[PDB]
Amino acid sequence: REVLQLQEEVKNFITRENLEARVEAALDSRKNYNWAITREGLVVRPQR
Amino acid sequence: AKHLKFIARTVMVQEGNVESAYRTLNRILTMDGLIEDIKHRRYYEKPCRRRQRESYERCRRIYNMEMARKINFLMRKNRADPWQGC
Amino acid sequence: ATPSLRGRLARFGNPRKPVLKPNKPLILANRVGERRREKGEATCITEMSVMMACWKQN
Amino acid sequence: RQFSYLIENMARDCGEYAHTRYFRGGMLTNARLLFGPTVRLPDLIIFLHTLNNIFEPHVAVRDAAKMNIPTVGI
Amino acid sequence: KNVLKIRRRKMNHHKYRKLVKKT
Amino acid sequence: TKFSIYPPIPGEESSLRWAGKKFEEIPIAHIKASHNNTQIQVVSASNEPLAFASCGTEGFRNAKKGTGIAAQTAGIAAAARAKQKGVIHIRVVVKGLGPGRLSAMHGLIMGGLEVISITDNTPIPHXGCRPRKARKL
Amino acid sequence: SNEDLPISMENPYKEPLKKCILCGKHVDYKNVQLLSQFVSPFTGCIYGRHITGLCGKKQKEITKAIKRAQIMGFMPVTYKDPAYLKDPKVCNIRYRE
Amino acid sequence: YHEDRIRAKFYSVYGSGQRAFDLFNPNFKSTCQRFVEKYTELQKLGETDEEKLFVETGKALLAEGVILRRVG
Amino acid sequence: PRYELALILKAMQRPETAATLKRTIEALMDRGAIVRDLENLGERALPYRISAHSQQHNRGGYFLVDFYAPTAAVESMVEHLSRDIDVIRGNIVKHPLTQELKECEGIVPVPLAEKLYSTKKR
RNA sequence: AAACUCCAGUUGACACAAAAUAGACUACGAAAGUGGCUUUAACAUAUCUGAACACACAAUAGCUAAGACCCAAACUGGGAUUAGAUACCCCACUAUGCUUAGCCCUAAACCUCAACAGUUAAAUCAACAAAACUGCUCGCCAGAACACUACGAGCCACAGCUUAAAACUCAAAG
Ligand code: FES
Repeated sequence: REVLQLQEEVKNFITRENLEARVEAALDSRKNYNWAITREGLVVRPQR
Repeated sequence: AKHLKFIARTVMVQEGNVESAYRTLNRILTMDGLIEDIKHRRYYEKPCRRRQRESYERCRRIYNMEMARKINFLMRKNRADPWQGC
Repeated sequence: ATPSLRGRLARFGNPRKPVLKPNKPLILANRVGERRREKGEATCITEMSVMMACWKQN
Repeated sequence: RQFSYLIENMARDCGEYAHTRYFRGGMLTNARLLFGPTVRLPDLIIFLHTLNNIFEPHVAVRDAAKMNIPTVGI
Repeated sequence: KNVLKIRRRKMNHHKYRKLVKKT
Repeated sequence: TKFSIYPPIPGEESSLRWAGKKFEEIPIAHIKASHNNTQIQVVSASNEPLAFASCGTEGFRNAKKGTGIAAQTAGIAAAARAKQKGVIHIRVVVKGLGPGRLSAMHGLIMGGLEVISITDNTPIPHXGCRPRKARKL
Repeated sequence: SNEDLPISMENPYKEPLKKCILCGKHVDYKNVQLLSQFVSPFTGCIYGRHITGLCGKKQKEITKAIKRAQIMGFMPVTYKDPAYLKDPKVCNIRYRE
Repeated sequence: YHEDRIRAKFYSVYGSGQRAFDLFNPNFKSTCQRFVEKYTELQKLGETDEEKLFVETGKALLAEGVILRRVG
Repeated sequence: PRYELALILKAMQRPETAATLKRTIEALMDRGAIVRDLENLGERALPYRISAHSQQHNRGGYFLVDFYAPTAAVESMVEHLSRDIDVIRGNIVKHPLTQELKECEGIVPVPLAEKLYSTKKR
């Protein structure tokens, strides 16, 4: 199952073909790793 | 410092109450350990001395927290004696 | 809570080095410390300086 | 101390004796000096509570054994 | 424990080191 | 509104003006409270010296400098010179745990200045240079 | 023998074991918001577990992540980022009382 | 006692009802043991499933007229 | 194995960031790396002033490069980023998603330690 | 006091030094030791014990070169104190602490409590300390002081280390 899962992911890896394309696409996104937590243990993610 | 100024260890003065602000500042510095650290950093405390002091303070916290817990546990029994006379 | 006392002192069962080295047995006493009197400090030094400054001017 | 009155009353009613108070040292092992040379000591001691007020055995439990007085105890 | 037995070796050693230095 | 003890964030918009000036623009009073001395320097928000006074400049010498009364007069002397240059509201930045840490602040307000904020800047190495050896007292 | 004797069971009234707030949640050095929750607003000092209320595992993880995030240019060191002074308070520490 | 498992479950689902325990009466029965008895009696029939049995018991005690709160 | 490049760039304009990002991604590939993804964490103000390559930086663009490379490629890529004057700071770490978090059972409060001293009357 | 006054105070730029908080945690290592971040490599033995005729290690301090220089600092010089002060206090500055490459092989290297396998039953149990013990093995001890000494021997150690006595003396030492 791992190799199966791995085989699917490789289709989206950055190769030299999809390099500039992926660099332009990446310059438009903004992934956030910030989330807060509460005293009851509930993840509070900033809305936008 | 490379950091921004007037952010760390900064307290705002309310209604010109300087005494109360400096007091809250002192508390923050003390509650975080800064005051005691600055005082111990005046002279070099050798590693043998540092370990003797940390052990002493940690033996002290245990005893102090265990006595405080026994005082708080027995505080209920300080009430008036119910069988006064016998 | 209270800090743990498990495997902190040098005992036969304890394999590791002692963490704590108490001078006196960690055993509660039946008394508590006497209230220590607060050390005194000079007082009215501000009002004194105000008065002493006017003397110098006048 | 919650039952000192009850136990003192009960002892009077059955014509017997009660010591529900602070037990002075030597009441049993030093009775001929604390009471008089011809005093008669109890032949039986009934403990309704066997611990003193610091949660330790009443001294009389040991002193009864030293004086060879049987004891009943809760 | 006192250090009365250390102090004997302490002086012995001190005198010996001074003696070696002199000679 | 709840009075906030946290200083105004520079970038963020704020309504707190003390003499029409934003928090960023208020001059700063730097206090160096040493074990044997106290030094006060008032600077503009752009780091322009305005007034300076220390316990030594007020005539105190040797151990008399290491007092609260000597630190207070320096606060009064610095306040007198700072008010001549147009200073009213000051931010205070204290450095050290000397005897004249609070007395100097007293001298400043006793001299007519108004403290809007207190900041501590005592240097704490994280770990740095090894301090001198202990005294055998 | 008799059927009314105590059955050798395990305690059915046993309460679920207390887990810390961060139990099962990946602590990441990039998540400065979470990390900032556990440091002093005034000195940026990391709080001990008696304040954070964390377990041994997650106190270490938070500690290690803060030290990494700070030196990699993600988290300030001498204070708590002024942007996070409004996050849910989760630490058992009071400066005014 | 085996009844303790049922008592625990009832306390977890419903908790101590408004009914105030009267420990002075030697024959006092609480709503918990009332619940338990029903549960135990229905087990005598031959039901070996807790899920189905619990749903029945909870409603069989409501047929007798009980005050229960399942969410808290 | 799997790594992550925490890449702080020099808060440039799109042509220059795209140029810089492309350099970095190729230099990884040039050393035997299989680049998995590129993430943009956005241009923030730096937590503190970073001095790099004779410049004082206050802002910078934050990026992440998820990639696989041979263990020997780490030292070579680390040194490469040292000489890029558009990188404010670059650190390579083991990917945080590679590690699997063990299931935790719960805080167990510590009972007071016992039998530390003999039960003799002192 | 001497000292500094090319000095102090804000601000900016700037380590080959040392590693607040976390740590009220008690983990790693054979011990020594190890608490800033990252990465690579990596933490012996599927019975146990076991080398003072062996090997590999071993804090601090030292030694041999070659570098580094913020601070701390034996020595030394001033200031002070004192009857004296070759100290304690102040200032200054060096070897030294750091790196590299070799040595040296010592500590209250002590948690003065050996490894392995077990037992809380008995009679626990001189005192104190960190409760009393069993099996098994190795290593050590046999009044004090002479003596961390002398001789001999080995050692990159030449004021060194490791092994290590005797004579005279005592009726105690502990
Ligand atoms: S209780 Fe599970 S991670 Fe702390």
